Amino acid sequence: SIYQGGNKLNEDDFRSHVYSLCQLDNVGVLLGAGASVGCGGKTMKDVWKSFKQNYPELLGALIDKYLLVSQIDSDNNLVNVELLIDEATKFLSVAKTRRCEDEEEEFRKILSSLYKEVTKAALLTGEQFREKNQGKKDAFKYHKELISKLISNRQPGQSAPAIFTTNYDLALEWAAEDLGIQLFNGFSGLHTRQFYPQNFDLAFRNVNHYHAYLYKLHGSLTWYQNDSLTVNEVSASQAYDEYINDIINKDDFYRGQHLIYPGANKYSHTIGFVYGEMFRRFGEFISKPQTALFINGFGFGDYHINRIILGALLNPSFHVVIYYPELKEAITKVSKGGGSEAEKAIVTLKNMAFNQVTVVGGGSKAYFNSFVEHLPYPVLFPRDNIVDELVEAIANLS
Amino acid sequence: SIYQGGNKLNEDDFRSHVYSLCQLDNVGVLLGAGASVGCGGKTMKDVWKSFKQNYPELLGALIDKYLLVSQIDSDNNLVNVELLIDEATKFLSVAKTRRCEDEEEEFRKILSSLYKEVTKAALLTGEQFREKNQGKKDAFKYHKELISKLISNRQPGQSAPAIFTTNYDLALEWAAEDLGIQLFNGFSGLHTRQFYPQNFDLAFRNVNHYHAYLYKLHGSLTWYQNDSLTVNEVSASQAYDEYINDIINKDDFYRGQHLIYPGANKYSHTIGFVYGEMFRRFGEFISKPQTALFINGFGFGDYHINRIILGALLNPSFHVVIYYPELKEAITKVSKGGGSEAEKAIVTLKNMAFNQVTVVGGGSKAYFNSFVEHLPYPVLFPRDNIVDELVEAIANLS
Amino acid sequence: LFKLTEISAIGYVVGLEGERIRINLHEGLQGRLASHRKGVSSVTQPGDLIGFDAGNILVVARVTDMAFVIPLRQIIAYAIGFV
Amino acid sequence: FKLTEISAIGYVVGLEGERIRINLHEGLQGRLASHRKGVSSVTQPGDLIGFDAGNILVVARVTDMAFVEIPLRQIIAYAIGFVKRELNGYVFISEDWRLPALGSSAVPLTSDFLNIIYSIDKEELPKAVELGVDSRTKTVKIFASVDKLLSRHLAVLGSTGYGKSNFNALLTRKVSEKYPNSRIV
Ligand SMILES: Nc1ncnc2c1ncn2[C@@H]1O[C@H](COP(=O)(O)OP(=O)(O)OC[C@H]2O[C@H](O)[C@H](O)[C@@H]2O)[C@@H](O)[C@H]1O
Ligand SMILES: Nc1ncnc2c1ncn2[C@@H]1O[C@H](COP(=O)(O)OP(=O)(O)OC[C@H]2O[C@H](O)[C@H](O)[C@@H]2O)[C@@H](O)[C@H]1O
Ligand SMILES: Nc1ncnc2c1ncn2[C@@H]1O[C@H](COP(=O)(O)OP(=O)(O)OP(O)(O)=S)[C@@H](O)[C@H]1O
Repeated sequence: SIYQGGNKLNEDDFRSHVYSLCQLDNVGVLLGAGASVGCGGKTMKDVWKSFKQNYPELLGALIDKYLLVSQIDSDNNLVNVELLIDEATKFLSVAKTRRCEDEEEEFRKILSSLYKEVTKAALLTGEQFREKNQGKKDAFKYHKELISKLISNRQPGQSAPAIFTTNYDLALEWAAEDLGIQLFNGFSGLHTRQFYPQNFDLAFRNVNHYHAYLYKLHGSLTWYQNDSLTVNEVSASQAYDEYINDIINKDDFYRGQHLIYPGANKYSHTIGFVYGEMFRRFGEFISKPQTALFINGFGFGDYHINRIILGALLNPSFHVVIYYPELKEAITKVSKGGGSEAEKAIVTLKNMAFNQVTVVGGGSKAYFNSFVEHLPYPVLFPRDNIVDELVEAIANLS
Repeated sequence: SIYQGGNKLNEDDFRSHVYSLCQLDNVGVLLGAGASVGCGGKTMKDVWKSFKQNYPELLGALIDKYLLVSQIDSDNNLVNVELLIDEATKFLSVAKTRRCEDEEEEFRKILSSLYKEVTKAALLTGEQFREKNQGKKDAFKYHKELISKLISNRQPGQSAPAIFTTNYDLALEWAAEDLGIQLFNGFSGLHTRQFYPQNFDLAFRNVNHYHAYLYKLHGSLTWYQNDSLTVNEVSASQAYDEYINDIINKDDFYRGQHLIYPGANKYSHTIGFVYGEMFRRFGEFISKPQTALFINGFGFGDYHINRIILGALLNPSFHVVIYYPELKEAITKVSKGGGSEAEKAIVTLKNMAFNQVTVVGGGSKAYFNSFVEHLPYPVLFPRDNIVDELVEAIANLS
Repeated sequence: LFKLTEISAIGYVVGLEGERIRINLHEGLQGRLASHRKGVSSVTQPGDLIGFDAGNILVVARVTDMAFVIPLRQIIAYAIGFV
Repeated sequence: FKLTEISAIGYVVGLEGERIRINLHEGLQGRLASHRKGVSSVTQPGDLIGFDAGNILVVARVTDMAFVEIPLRQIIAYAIGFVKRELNGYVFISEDWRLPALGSSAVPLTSDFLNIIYSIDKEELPKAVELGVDSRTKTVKIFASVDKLLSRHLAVLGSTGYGKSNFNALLTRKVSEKYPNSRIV
């Protein structure tokens, strides 16, 4: 269940390939929504499989009246939830413009009910979302090891790792504030925090292994636009108090040009400028010599990311590694006239005369918590907890 | 006996650990009151006993009327005196200000009685305090070896040694004047001394010169304030006349806001400036890389030193050595859920798995004289007095 | 508060000529002595063992020479094995 | 206040295997020295010098001399042991794997350390016998123990006219003068 170059491999000859890959000039990682189900998250099926259940009286307008979703997809639970929100956001602006008072209050309900199932699921904890020191817990234990291993496996002079993701949750920031690591994300300031797209070109140094880079392709819960025209970041406690305790526990959606998740308001020239600058950097990191990319958690149901990856194998120095835990069923289904675009796409490159590609399956053998353990610790790295027995002796001195 | 890492240790490996610790970048010693018992001093229990044996009629007000002392601690002789004197200075300062003519007199004859008893113990020679060459005698013979061995075991280019202490006697200066070594203590001048806190950063060099640093944390018997803005230092013959004689002999004699021993008048803003710049420097010294500390005479009853020591132990390059004569008689009290905070603190250290800690507790084997014999002389050091046999003929010539 | 190791270094490699290894030391006693959670360790003279990081392995070597070029100091060593 | 009463003549500048390389100071500091016991020098490839190391003292023998190309002079040496304290004296141990550190200072040897390098134990001192004096310096007397020397067999070798019959009479008479209940044939 490990296919390189079209044919098979074994565990050791692949665990020895991983180690040689992590030692290249440029190293990166792409994550998805299936990586945060071991911490309190939910995939994209379970969201529609619950919207359907809780709001049936709205599921008829979308199909019989406005034609925004199809019946077989809704029954097989195969809908894209970002494009639906974008289209429903664009249907409301026209009505607000040309003064139609029915089609304006018919969409507020739809949008309020859609922005209420994805938020409740992106809170990995619950009412402890507003509190402090949340990366100290047990669910965020492998996220730490990922960063530790990605940083400690570099040499002096070699660049720093990169991280891309599609989630809009706070699981890698909580887990880095604890280690003592600093992540660049484009924003600067504390009392008025703003987006400057050149802070990705900076780095630290001492004057007497500190930092990394993070790219969020679909936004976050802490990003918003005010009565001004500028994007602002804030903390979780402040967001809970402004615009997150009303979404759930009320029925309010009148700020229709205000939120920046999950990829909704891309018709404004000020909010699309922040989405573009992330794909423009993905497609520029993925085009360098001596590059390696690990993928995990991602279902290949996006046309542009595939059209961007496929076009990078034309350079002989780019290598890929993929984890897909439902590979058997896909081969079966596309053996005899069937399957969806994702399965066809992955099977297309599973059969190739390309040693640059490597696919991994096996259900629980392709999950996040196994991806991590396949990565090496150095031999001179501190692991034994030899400082914790001593921080409570200072507390006993009450 | 000797425990390192929770495991027992033997003498010839201890004597080689000591010689490897005495060769690091930073080396220091912290002394206490027991270290001046062979020279003519005493501890705090012997002071409290004499107080309660000679002034039994003031031992009732302090307990039943103002609540400065407790009966259980008075009975078991566990009182802190340098902490009872500051409160009694505060009471008198408040009474003077609010014009209570009756309560101003009682706190004026409590302090005289306290100062007489705490001052008689720190002369070490009696009426020969106001004389010259008092370090030629025999009681100051082990204080010279300490300094000689701390200086001789350095190399060219290395820093110089540091000696912190809580005493306020004059036993480490008499011994260096009879040995030809310059101590830095933060004072300058002859006809008018005063505190400059930035000459702890100076040193000597030759052209065609051996020194050390001394930090007193509770004051000295020769420091005093007369004007509004400056503390002054003075010699022993000049102090005996002015103020140290009337204290002993006369019956009621007290000047307020005048003396700088022991930790008494910290409510001003010129005296606390002297007490703070010593703890700041202690902290700074105990936080550098490649640091070694020896402790002797200190009973571990100071919460503000306990945690400095505990928290300087998070750094891998800090080693400490402790001497405690009463370890056995205290390991039991806390197995039986008893004991005082000092006993608990020291057993917490004795029972941890750290190799940066070492405890020596064999009674008269954990005393000042044995400490000084555990340290090494070099082979080429000139160790005999060839010259005194030649200094007698020059006298005889007459 | 993130640290990549707990035992500190002694120098850096600047040359390989066949079997030989060439090392340049840091300035001060930081190039001779060390101190860690377990004790005190030194490297002083020919006939002593030294180690190098290589990621997943630690290379072991024996010293042969030492000399001057304050002035700068060098070392020569040969390889023994790895852990 | 003094750390030493014996001055230096050079410093170590190299360690190449079992060898030691030493650069000297300019002038008669490099050849002579005066101290409370007399005058000592280091002047040709047969002499002994020592190196200070704090706890021990390394002892070495000279082998070469030269100008590198006022000019600068070098020296080369080998090691034969070290000295240390026992209770209130010193003791000499012979083992050759130790070496001094870079920058350490070189110092000459005196008649107080030579008399420890060429001496016998304390256990054997009341059973000793005098034979002569050291040749190069002539400040140190040589003793040997009757037990070690005679409990086993002994050999005396030499050509004609060089002093071989004085030795046997010296020895046999000094054994009697000290142990008058002996037996000699
Ligand atoms: N514990 C686990 N560990 C690892 N992988 C898992 C786990 N559980 C499930 N999976 C895998 O995780 C996958 C879940 O796939 P989905 O969440 O639908 O897709 P997305 O996260 O890319 O959705 C975001 C996209 O939506 C828009 O279309 C945009 O294009 C975005 O790209 C499955 O293949 C599971 O096998
Ligand atoms: N001959 C001796 N040699 C060595 N140690 C001795 C000897 N005799 C007794 N001892 C030990 O000496 C110790 C005496 O302890 P104490 O005099 O009470 O404490 P301090 O001098 O630090 O008091 C000043 C502190 O008091 C406040 O708490 C402030 O924080 C001050 O820092 C005992 O453990 C004896 O075993
Ligand atoms: N320490 C000394 N210094 C100078 N001359 C010495 C010394 N010891 C002995 N001699 C002289 O050496 C000379 C000859 O020594 P001999 O006793 O003849 O040795 P030998 O000839 O080997 O002994 P044989 O085999 O019996 S002839 C004597 O005249 C001594 O004076």
